[PDB]
Amino acid sequence: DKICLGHHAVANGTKVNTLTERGVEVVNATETVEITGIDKVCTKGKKAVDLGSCGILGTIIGPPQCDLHLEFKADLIIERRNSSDICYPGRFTNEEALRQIIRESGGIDKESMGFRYSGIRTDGATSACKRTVSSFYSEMKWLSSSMNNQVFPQLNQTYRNTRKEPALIVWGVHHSSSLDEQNKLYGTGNKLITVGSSKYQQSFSPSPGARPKVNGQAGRIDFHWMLLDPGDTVTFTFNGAFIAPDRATFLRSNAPSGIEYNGKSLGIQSDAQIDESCEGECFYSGGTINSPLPFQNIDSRAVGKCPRYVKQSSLPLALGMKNVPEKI
Amino acid sequence: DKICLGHHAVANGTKVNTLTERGVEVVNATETVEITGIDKVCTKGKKAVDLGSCGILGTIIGPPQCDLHLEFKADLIIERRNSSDICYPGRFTNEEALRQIIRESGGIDKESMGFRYSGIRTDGATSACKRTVSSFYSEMKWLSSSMNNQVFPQLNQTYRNTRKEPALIVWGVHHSSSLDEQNKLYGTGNKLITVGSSKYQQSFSPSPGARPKVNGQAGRIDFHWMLLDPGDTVTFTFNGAFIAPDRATFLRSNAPSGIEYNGKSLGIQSDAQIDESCEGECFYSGGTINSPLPFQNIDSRAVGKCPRYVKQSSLPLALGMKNVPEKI
Amino acid sequence: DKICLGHHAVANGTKVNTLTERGVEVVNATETVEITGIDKVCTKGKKAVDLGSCGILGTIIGPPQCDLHLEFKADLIIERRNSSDICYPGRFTNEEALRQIIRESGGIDKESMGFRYSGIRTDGATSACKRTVSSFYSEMKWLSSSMNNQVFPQLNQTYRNTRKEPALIVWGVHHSSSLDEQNKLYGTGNKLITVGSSKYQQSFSPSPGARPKVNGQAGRIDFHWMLLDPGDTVTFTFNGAFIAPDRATFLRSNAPSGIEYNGKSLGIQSDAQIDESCEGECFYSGGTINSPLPFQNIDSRAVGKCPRYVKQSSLPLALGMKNVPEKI
Amino acid sequence: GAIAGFIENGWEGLIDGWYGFRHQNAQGQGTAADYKSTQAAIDQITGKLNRLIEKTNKQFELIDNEFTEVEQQIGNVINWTRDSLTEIWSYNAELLVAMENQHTIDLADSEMNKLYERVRRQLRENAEEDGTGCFEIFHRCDDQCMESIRNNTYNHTEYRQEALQNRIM
Amino acid sequence: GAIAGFIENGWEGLIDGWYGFRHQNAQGQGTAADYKSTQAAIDQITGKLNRLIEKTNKQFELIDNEFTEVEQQIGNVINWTRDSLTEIWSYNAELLVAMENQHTIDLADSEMNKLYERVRRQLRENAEEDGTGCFEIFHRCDDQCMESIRNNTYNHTEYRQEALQNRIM
Amino acid sequence: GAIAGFIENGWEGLIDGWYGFRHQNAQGQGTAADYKSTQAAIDQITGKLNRLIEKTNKQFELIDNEFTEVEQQIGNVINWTRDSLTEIWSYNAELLVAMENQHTIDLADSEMNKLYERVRRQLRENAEEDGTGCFEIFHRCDDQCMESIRNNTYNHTEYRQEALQNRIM
Ligand SMILES: *[C@@H]1O[C@H](CO)[C@@H](O[C@@H]2O[C@H](CO)[C@@H](O)[C@H](O)[C@H]2NC(C)=O)[C@H](O)[C@H]1NC(C)=O
Ligand SMILES: *[C@@H]1O[C@H](CO)[C@@H](O[C@@H]2O[C@H](CO)[C@@H](O)[C@H](O)[C@H]2NC(C)=O)[C@H](O)[C@H]1NC(C)=O
Ligand SMILES: *[C@@H]1O[C@H](CO)[C@@H](O[C@@H]2O[C@H](CO)[C@@H](O)[C@H](O)[C@H]2NC(C)=O)[C@H](O)[C@H]1NC(C)=O
Ligand SMILES: *[C@@H]1O[C@H](CO)[C@@H](O)[C@H](O)[C@H]1NC(C)=O
Ligand SMILES: *[C@@H]1O[C@H](CO)[C@@H](O)[C@H](O)[C@H]1NC(C)=O
Ligand SMILES: *[C@@H]1O[C@H](CO)[C@@H](O)[C@H](O)[C@H]1NC(C)=O
Repeated sequence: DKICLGHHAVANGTKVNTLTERGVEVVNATETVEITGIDKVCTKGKKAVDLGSCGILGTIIGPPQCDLHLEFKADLIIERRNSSDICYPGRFTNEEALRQIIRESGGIDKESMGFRYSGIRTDGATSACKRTVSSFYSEMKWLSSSMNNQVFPQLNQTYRNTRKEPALIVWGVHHSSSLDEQNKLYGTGNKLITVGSSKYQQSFSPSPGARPKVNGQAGRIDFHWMLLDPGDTVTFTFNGAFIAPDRATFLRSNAPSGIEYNGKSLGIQSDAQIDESCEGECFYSGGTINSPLPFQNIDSRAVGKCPRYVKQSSLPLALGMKNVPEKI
Repeated sequence: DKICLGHHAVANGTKVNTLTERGVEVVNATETVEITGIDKVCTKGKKAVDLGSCGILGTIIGPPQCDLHLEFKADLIIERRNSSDICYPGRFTNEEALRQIIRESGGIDKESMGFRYSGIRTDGATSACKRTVSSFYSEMKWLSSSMNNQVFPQLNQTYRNTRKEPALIVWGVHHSSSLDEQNKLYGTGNKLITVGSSKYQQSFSPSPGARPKVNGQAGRIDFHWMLLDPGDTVTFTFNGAFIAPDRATFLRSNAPSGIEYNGKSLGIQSDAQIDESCEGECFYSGGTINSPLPFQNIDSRAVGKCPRYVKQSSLPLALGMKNVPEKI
Repeated sequence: DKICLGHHAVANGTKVNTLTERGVEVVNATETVEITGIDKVCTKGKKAVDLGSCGILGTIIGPPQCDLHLEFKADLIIERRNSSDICYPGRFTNEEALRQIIRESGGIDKESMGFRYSGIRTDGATSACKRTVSSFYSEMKWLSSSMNNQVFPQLNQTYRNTRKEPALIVWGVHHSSSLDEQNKLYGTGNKLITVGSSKYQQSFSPSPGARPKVNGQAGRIDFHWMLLDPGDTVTFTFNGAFIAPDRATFLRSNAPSGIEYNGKSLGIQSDAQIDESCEGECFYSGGTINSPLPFQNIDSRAVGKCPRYVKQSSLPLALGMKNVPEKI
Repeated sequence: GAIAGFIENGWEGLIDGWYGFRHQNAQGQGTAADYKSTQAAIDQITGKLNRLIEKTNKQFELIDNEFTEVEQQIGNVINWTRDSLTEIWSYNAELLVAMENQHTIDLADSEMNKLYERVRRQLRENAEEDGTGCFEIFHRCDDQCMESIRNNTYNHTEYRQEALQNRIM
Repeated sequence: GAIAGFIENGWEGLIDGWYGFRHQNAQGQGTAADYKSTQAAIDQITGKLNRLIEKTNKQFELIDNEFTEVEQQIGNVINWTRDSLTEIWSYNAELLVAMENQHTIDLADSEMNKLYERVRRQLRENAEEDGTGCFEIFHRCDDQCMESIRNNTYNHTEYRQEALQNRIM
Repeated sequence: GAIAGFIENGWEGLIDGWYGFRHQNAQGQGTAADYKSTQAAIDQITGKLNRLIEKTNKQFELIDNEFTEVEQQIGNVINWTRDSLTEIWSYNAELLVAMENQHTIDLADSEMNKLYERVRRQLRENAEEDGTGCFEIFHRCDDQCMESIRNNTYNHTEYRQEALQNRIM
């Protein structure tokens, strides 16, 4: 005349490790490592821009590529692999540092620096920036002697940062294809460029020579940038070889909530298409990672709100009591 | 006719998290994260020096600022924010690396390198180092032609590290305000400076030009330093533009316990006042952190014997049994 | 009339710490930290090479030192302390980065780049590379005017990477002892060297001067290297001062299993002798670390399959029940 | 065809609960899952896998660039630091899971005994332990008595004297 | 106004100890805290918060400069490495505390049962468990008998036969 | 010269096993180690020190050079990162050991009670607990009876009535 106390069991339960022992059979278990990712960028409910052919730094100075994205507003920014930051061969000083600024910008607003010129060619064009007809960077002016081989004027410019947000200022130094071309373009004799800000000063000189032909140009243009505090003057002084900013770049996450303001973007690097139907907060080169699980084995370098990255392909988590199969 | 076994409980116990469950009520608890700091530097029982206006590197070469601290002895060294390492505009090569040496030095002892000169002005003075009347770095000599525009002598100096502790040696290269000023000061023609040690050799030449006016000087002086093993000669050879060490700097934590010896300092950066009444082993920009607790949420970058830094403002630690309120 | 249940105990058991309590006495315990190492390199069952006097980078370009090891095949590679990578004073560009390539190479195979010359001295020899009689780098040719002070020919070379493995290519720039010596060697006038690859291009010019006398030479040779993808041409163009590769270096772990192939080496730095009797997978400057234990206190910087490094000299691990000494 | 409890066995048969009662008496054999202790085990188990999130998730950005490589000297260190941190996080996740796992396995064993101890104490002197997790009852317990044992209303006085004669001679 | 023990309840009344005895007999009602088991729980609890120090404290120096910034390329890495290490130390502290916390809560439950088991075994056959953590005593136990149960001197033979008649009929 | 069990004491005498039986009866005194529970404790203990390997071992290479120093700016960071990681791994090893140690000490206590509980349940109503970990047997148990208790064959019915008269009057 009896009563028995029992617990459930199943015939074929999964094996889970514990600190004490390995591969203990149990009633139920769940995976904790996410190993497959959504190969799309999941942008639903987010404001996203695909630069595509556009290099990111190019958004600042305007090659023909970046024509769409000069004043873009974005929560999520996607760089792409074959993208070229430049139309006329050159490279940014502190380039990797400059992009990281832009990725988290929110996007960028542009306003004119107000520069005007008296006796110079400002309309400099190149085979490199074609755009219906040969052209230049959208956001800059190329300055030339206005008569070939005519010695270029010692000029000075001051621009002062009126706005509350620190401005982004970019300028160029041109290294001419030949010692001749510098002469033809900027006249002859010593060439000096100096840039002055309350925190910044430096002097640049062309070092003219042939360099391997990229985009059909032996010549190079090098871009140097600065951040200008409000109420600060950047002074531009140059006898030539100088590529001049026409517009200042302002971050959108420094705006005063005056409706330009679109705060705090995440810039990712992705090979995947876009998808406004699915949802994501974690991204990697493959696509989005969205998962109930708390770890991923997919990519070390994933960015956004992400599952922790772990070496292991599986750690299985117990969801039920230890399984003790029934006896005869 | 009965006996009961019980445990205590209280009406309103604190909630603590456990691995299993969250916010379990319990009888007693203590905070484990320290979140308020003493905004003073707590130097009781320690030997401390506040450089104040003195930049730290300046202790080595003696601007008027650093006049008090030329031979300082310290367990704890406090740098300050507006402090200037230099009176006449220049910068140290490997500057950040040089300071870290000094912070942990214990302080520094000075002895003369014994240099003497024959036909030169050694008394070079500047508007920049005022000090009753225009002056120079306390620990160096400024060498000039002794007659304006007179071509400067090819000279050689050897100094050898007699002492057991490795000596600290600092020297200067002067970049003159104008191409003229170099001429007026050091004569005309090629200028070369070479510094030779058994582990060290390098050659320096002035690159004279105008630079933005700081302290009223367009000219710059650049300091280069070396560590000299015992029994090693540093050889100084120069035709001009050379700022010469008068004194060698010896760390106090390399002393032989011959009562100069004051071993192993911690150099901090602080905005806080000093207080010889309170006690501290952990410091940060705000002040000292002294606490019974084992974690701090106050500052990542705190230095000294410190509580571990954690993201969290609170983790409360149980000090008593689980609270089980009494029933009707 | 009774039965008792018991457990064993011993008189003098070891003390072990637990999370709860410290120095609990227990029946048995084992050490978990390894603190003594085998001061030999334990190479049993492994294919090992001791470069000895040979610097590692020297294997690529062949000083007399590295004569044995030009085409070495190794699983484990041991660098040594006084080893010199060079016979004629110079240094590799990206040197530390270059070695790390070699350490993990597996060894290296050499094949001739096929270069031939028309009107030049290629047999340049130096006091620095003695080898029965004065000599040069085994793997390079030193190119000279063939008549003293005769202006050197503008020449071009292209070599293309036929093999599947990326080739290693090294070249030299010679900075002559004096402005005279450059003239005597390479003739007079402007000297330019340019190196071109599909991913690589750069231009080098000698900057001739005296430098401190090492190996009896004021002059220096600087080595620059590149990795060449299959099917890629490196183009060599120079009017002089150029040290030319004779042989290309191919890694063995990029071989096609065509029996050159000896895959994946670990390069260590060791002061210890070699021993083919003992076995090891972890190495450090002292010797091998081989141990049943899972932690070592011996050296932070140990490399290979290693026990984790920990601050602590001991953590003792319980191997038996808590010891409860017997009572009266 | 006798019946045993948890000590030696699990019940593949119990399929509407985690813990349960198996009984036999004059009427026959019955099995009922117990709700409260099932829910108690289940509540502690759910929120696992949400607990592991919220302990191990972070917000981070690109330090190195895949598309154009940053300088190799620094590039090497960032790879080294990233791999070393992954070793640490891997160690941690495998440990945190093995903890949460030790904990589920153990607290389940815990809920079983919580329940059996309740019942032992509930039957006082009217029952005895066979030691398979079962109770031998020395009175006549019948399907409305069984539900009492279960529904926690078994009054041991009503049957004590019956049980004591039945137990001693 | 009956009295129960720890199983279901805590005593807000017990205020000079952690664990205690509550009794009633012919004389009335008494409560005494128990010293030894209180001290045992307390000793294990104190030294907490000193244990967490001495496991988590380090000596360190300035790697970056607040007053003049070091180079940004490296500067970024030092910030990245420092934040990543803080993630690791944060994870660790929240876990170490949740351990020490699981441990205090548990060992307390442990000291209670250590004590109750002692007493059960001490009373042998003279008492029975109501199951609220209380013992029903089948002999006449009086305030000098109670102190015996407590002070660990209760001799069960002196009362056994009395208790057995009182227990069986 | 009476004999007690594990509750208060360890047996320095038991030297061919971890857990054991100590008995006395009409024939005299005997001690036998118990094999199965010994092996059970031992199996869980062995594989310790192999478990710590395979959780904490890595493959790595030289990032800095001892023989020729890499640049000091970066050199400082690599030393800082390496020391900081060592702090983390040190913390971890001292914790992992203190866990495995808490676990060996505890599971041993666990195997003892597993065994004693078995025996208590095995003797049913024929024995009573002195509370030193010993059982007082109210029948005549003799060296072939003792081996039954041990070898898990003790049939409590064969001696029940004897034990009950012996226990009540
Ligand atoms: C048993 O564990 C599984 C997971 O192995 C749980 O099932 C998941 O349940 C959620 C909620 O419906 C679903 O979103 C997932 O798709 C399920 N995963 C799988 C693979 O089944 C289930 O809830 C657990 N149940 C019990 C009783 O243990
Ligand atoms: C209860 O916990 C508290 C902390 O919450 C303990 O009190 C601290 O006691 C020390 C020693 O006197 C004092 O230095 C602190 O100022 C106290 N802190 C606070 C906020 O009270 C107390 O010791 C514990 N007592 C018990 C019985 O749990
Ligand atoms: C007790 O612990 C020790 C280690 O303290 C164990 O002994 C080691 O045993 C292995 C296997 O024979 C040997 O390789 C080691 O040399 C031994 N070390 C030492 C210092 O003894 C032993 O196995 C354990 N035995 C018990 C019963 O606990
Ligand atoms: C138990 O049963 C007895 C039988 O008389 C009864 O008097 C009593 O009220 C019952 N209930 C309880 C909880 O004692
Ligand atoms: C228990 O009580 C009995 C009563 O006769 C006595 O003989 C004995 O000495 C007491 N003490 C113990 C510990 O048995
Ligand atoms: C126990 O002993 C009784 C004595 O009659 C016997 O009938 C029975 O078969 C024994 N075995 C078991 C397991 O009950």
